[PDB]
Formats: sequence, structure tokens, C-alpha cells
Amino acid sequence: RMKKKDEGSYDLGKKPIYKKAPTNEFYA
Amino acid sequence: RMKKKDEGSYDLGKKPIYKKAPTNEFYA
Repeated sequence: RMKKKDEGSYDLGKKPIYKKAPTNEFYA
Repeated sequence: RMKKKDEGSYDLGKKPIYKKAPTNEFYA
């Protein structure tokens, strides 16, 4: 798709993820 | 887009999110 005009369609982003978590012990 | 043939393009999913966390106290 370099200097050739003509595109595709739609857009969106990619994949809806869902992760997240800390990482530490509650002890000195 | 009902019984009219012709579609769009691309596909992907939507938006890549990233959330996740528990919810409880470490005490009885």
C-alpha cells in the first residue's frame, strides 16, 4: 500500500483484552 | 444491510482493553 491510492474499509482497533493485577506480598 | 449483498471490509474486533482486579479484605 505504498503510493498506490485505493484503501480498504472499516477501522476498529484489534482485540478487546481484559487483564490487570498487582504483584507484592503484604509482609515486610 | 438486510438482503442487499455488498459488504464492507477489514474485520478486527473493537477496542483493546486491559482491566482486572480482585475485591476483598484480608481480614475476617
